Amino acid sequence: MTEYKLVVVGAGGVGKSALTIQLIQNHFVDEYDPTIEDSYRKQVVIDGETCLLDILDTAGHEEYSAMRDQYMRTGEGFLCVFAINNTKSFEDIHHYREQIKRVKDSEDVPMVLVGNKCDLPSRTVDTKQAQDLARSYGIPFIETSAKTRQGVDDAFYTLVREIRKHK
Ligand SMILES: COc1cccc(-c2cccc3c2O[C@H](CNC(=O)c2ccc(OCCN(C)C)cc2)CO3)n1
Ligand SMILES: Nc1nc2c(ncn2[C@@H]2O[C@H](COP(=O)(O)OP(=O)(O)NP(=O)(O)O)[C@@H](O)[C@H]2O)c(=O)[nH]1
Ligand SMILES: [Mg+2]
Repeated sequence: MTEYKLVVVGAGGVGKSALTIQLIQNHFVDEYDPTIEDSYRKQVVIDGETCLLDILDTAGHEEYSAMRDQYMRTGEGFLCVFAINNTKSFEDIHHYREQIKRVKDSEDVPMVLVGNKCDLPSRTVDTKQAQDLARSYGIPFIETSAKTRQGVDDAFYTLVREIRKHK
């Protein structure tokens, strides 16, 4: 079956691990254990093609490393995640897109913008703002909650569909 290498990126605390663990294990993690680098694997069927998702879950709180750039170079597509209750994480998205475009050395990298924590009442980033940012990058936007499971499959499966279009 076909293999897709997906990297989940974004600011500390936005829910990159919670999203991934919700996808793999059908489990919400309540505790906040910061990530350095963790990898996961899942077989799924998307649009009738059976495929193997290799998912790399990154750190938020991370300076420069040559190691960070190796795994971003091998990654075929990226979930750029922010939290809808944290405007700074949304502003940081543009930094992640630049970091990616630099290491891949391309304008046209498969990406999906993910607004996580949509279950929380303390919304500070508007759906319309995030849609406009996504439209400006020519990429999809998906609102998710690792807690309710809303959008989780959609986020990963949409990224795979983006990788297919690109090749
Ligand atoms: C066995 O394959 C798996 C399993 C789970 C996740 C991933 C995965 C997902 C997203 C991005 C990834 C991934 O692993 C890739 C392979 N793993 C690596 O650890 C890796 C090995 C060598 C690298 O250098 C690249 C070229 N040259 C120096 C050898 C770089 C990385 C790294 O990027 N791959
Ligand atoms: N209410 C709510 N909480 C969430 C959601 N997603 C993650 N969280 C919470 O946010 C905290 C951070 O989750 P985590 O997955 O650790 O975020 P992260 O981006 O992996 N952090 P890091 O980059 O430091 O590894 C956790 O306590 C978790 O319960 C969500 O959709 N809703
Ligand atoms: Mg994490």
